[PDB]
Amino acid sequence: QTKQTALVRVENVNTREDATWYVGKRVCYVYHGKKVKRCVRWSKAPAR
Amino acid sequence: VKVKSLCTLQIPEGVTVDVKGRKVTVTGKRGTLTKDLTHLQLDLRVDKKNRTFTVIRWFGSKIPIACLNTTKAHVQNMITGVTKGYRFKVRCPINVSVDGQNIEVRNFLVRRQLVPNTVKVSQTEIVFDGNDLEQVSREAAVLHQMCL
Amino acid sequence: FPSRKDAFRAQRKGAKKHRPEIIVIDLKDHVLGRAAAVVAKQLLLGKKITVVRCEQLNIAGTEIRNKIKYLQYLRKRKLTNPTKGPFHHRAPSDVFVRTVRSMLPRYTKRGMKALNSLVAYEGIPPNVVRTGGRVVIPRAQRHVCYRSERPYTVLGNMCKHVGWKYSDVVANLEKARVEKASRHHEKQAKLRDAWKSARKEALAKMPKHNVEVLKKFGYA
Amino acid sequence: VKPHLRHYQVVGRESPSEKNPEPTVYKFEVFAPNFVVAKSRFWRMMRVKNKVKATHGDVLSCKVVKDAKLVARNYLVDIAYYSQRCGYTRMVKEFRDVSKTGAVSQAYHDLASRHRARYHNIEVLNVKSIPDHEVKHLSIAQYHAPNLSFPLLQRRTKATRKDRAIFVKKNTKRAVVA
Amino acid sequence: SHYICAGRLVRILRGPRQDRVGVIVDIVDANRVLVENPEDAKMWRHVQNLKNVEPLKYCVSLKDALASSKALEKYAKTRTAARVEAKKACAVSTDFERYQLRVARRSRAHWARKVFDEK
RNA sequence: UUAGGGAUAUGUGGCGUCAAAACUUAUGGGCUCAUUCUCGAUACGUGAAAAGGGUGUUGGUGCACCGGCCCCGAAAAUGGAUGACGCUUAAGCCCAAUUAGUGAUUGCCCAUUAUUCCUUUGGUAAGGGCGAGAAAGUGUAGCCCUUCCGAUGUA
RNA sequence: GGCCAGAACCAGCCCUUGCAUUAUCCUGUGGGAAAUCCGGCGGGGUGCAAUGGUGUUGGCGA
RNA sequence: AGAAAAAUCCGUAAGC
RNA sequence: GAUCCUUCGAUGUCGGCUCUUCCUAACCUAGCGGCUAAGGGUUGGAUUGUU
RNA sequence: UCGAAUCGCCACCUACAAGACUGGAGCUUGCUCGGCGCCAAGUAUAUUCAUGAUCACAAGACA
Ligand SMILES: [Mg+2]
Ligand SMILES: [Mg+2]
Ligand SMILES: [Mg+2]
Ligand SMILES: [Mg+2]
Ligand SMILES: [Mg+2]
Ligand code: NA
Repeated sequence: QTKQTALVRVENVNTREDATWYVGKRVCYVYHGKKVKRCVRWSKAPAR
Repeated sequence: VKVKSLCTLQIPEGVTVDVKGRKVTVTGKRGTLTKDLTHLQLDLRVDKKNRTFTVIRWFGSKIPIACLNTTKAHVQNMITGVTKGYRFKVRCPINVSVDGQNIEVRNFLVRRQLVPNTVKVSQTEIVFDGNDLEQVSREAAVLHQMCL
Repeated sequence: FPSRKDAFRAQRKGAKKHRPEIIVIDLKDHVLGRAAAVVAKQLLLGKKITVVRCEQLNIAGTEIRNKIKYLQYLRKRKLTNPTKGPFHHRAPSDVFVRTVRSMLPRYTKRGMKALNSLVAYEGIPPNVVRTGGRVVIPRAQRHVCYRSERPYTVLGNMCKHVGWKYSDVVANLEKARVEKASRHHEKQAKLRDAWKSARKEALAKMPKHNVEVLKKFGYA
Repeated sequence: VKPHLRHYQVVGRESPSEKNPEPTVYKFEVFAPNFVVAKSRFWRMMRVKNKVKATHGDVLSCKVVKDAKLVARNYLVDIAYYSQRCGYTRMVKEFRDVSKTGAVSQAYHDLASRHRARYHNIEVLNVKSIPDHEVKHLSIAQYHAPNLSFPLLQRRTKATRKDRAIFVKKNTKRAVVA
Repeated sequence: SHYICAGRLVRILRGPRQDRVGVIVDIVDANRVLVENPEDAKMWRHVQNLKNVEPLKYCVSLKDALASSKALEKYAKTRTAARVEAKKACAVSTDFERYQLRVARRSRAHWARKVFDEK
């Protein structure tokens, strides 16, 4: 394998014409850790 | 590959044939006979007014053609069995006891065999009476094989 | 069975009862190998799956051919110590699980997790009966996969003839379950008819342009 | 699908020389994938029959022949193939198509399936459309009856590619996964 | 079941001419037929595979015979044509139209609830 | 056929799961059912002969022969091998396509290969100069700048 | 903080009908009702071209 | 976080 | 027999005794009309280092 | 302790069987006659939303 590129399967997208619509979009992958580290709005909005 | 292959039969008055899901039920004076044909994949059709029974095969090789004739023969045997019935005869010291539904044979040259309910056996030289040919032939062959 | 610590944590937190997303597949009249391949790929993609009615899967050919195949499989055992050798499971659910396991990468933690994400039953058990509608796999069904003239075999009969003492038990349980469900569905017919009639009657009372839009889009 | 062969006409000659100042011109019909293969078959036939090699020859024209209007006809294809331990074999078969090219493509697929014969071992002698009363085989004769009709059974009808699903509800059209 | 015969009306399943109606004008072979329809501009005479058609319940017995039979009107009236037109409408739709359909369905559901409670 | 790295596209081989690719494509044609080593199924290479039969065809004519697939001929020593599972409206065999009789052009997957971009190093090297910067110079922390080509390797 | 992100613009690079041939062809006017098919007469779909920059808006950092 | 469990009392996915 | 691929800073050599397992082209036992069948059996002594 | 990833729900799905099979007839044997849910408890007359300042785990939940 070459780890610098990943393969993603999206629900209800089942054709190459469909997958062409999504080129350029942004993807996230949320997870969690063990301790609380810094975030984007750490100082303003301490509820994050 | 012939497109359509056909075989037809006529039905006597007083006897009815009903087909549904490759299930055949022939009703006559004597009683009702049921046959199973789900392993065939054929097209069975009945027209009461014309009193005709037909079986079709669409886009068939030699094997389906060969099966059509056997289907017609089986239906014919069923209608004959429900119309008049069958009566086989067997005759062979050996002492054979008809009893009721149990056949006992002793002093040959004790063997016991159970006679199915649908067949009624009596001794005149025994007499086998059934509504279908397969059961009567099977009983006669069983008795012959036992007495051998 | 949950531990007393787990129960105490649940009670202290106070959260409500939780069930994860599970797909239940009714495997009656499916082709064994095609169903196994599809299910294995979905397990690797990360789904939780429960399969029921594993005793009515199908294989192609005659029962005698498939039984001889199984006996050939059963003939393999480690001669020096058979308690280490291959273990030959006779139940249909174990047969299905072994087929899927052979289609997975079983000696890796990822493949082990995938295989543990699967549950298999015979018939439909009470803890599965009332969880929602069952699904099918249309690309692995017999009536579209096999030509009708050829013979086939049902997994339950072959497994009964190689072992598997619980065929009659499963048959009785299935008959009772279907009877209970038939009684329940014979009930509620009045309620279903009442809802259908109310749906038909509401058209006369809703606004006319809304009715027009419904008719245009085919929901009329 | 459309047929995988084309109908070509190659016209050729030997290059004029002092011994042969006015050579003969020949016309050749061949069913080929493209015109390079058409020319190759032309020169093979010319060498094998008239003792003329491609290196001292001229190709005057190659063109592709147009076909007739779409009508269901019966075609007679006269064909010959080679296989070892059998020698050359010549056979005549009747097909049922909408054009000469279609009939010949059918013949090629049939020969490949039934005798393991390949394109460079097959040769086509004649193809023509015959009237419906000259058919000598029932399997082809049954298609021009006046009351021909049949139903469609064992239909394995699938879904549009955009609507295919992996899991669907048991007695419903609702897709669960995909 | 509906038979395949000359003059039978069929619907196309897949391909560039899908969900269109034509008439069978010649049976080439067990697998192929010729289809034409004077009314539709895209349905000139062509070859279709029998895996790509669905027979209907109308069989004319060309333009004059079709017009006399009036099978096109009956097909327009039946429920399959309605479903096909509704599918095309749903395919070509905007956000505003989807909103309108949503409010219409919600209105119907509310009035069904009220009627059920009343009864 | 090989300097250290990206992107694009290919070769051999493939596209049911293992395992990237037809989420099991086609709006292509035929053939085949194989009951205990045995239906088939990637050459090199690792499964077989005379003779005999079933299902689809071909010369001849007023029955004989003669090919495709399958079966018999076909018997060993630890339990075992189309790689495994499995597959039969094939996921097998012989042909043929690229989204399908609708109308110009390449279905898609994978290299230390090809094209292109960045950096190093060496030349039978080729040009220019002499607000922080420049040494008339084989070899440095290379006098400075641009350009082109090669780069694996046992004794 | 050129520390991390978003959008915009330049340059470059990757992608995204015409005229020839149109004829074993098209179209009217003995054989097998009609059609498929065979002689007479009259009228007419495939080979080329068309990474580098230059600011701006937030987050974290007192 | 997935039970071959369950869905005044007792007995009836009913009348109960 | 042929060969010379591995092993010459070493892989202990005939027969018997003891003990377990596997094969079939079936001696006995078991079914058929020569075929099927590897499940259970297949001895003890004189001479000879013997096989 | 504990903050965490997951983002449709239902006494209308959660019963069953067959694809040479699909509502009922006729003979002429192939012709004729899931439900809801997506911002007014419901399609109208209304009503609070900022300064959380232009993306950032949805700063919000377990309908
Ligand atoms: Mg090499
Ligand atoms: Mg894959
Ligand atoms: Mg070197
Ligand atoms: Mg060295
Ligand atoms: Mg020697
Ligand atoms: Na392989």
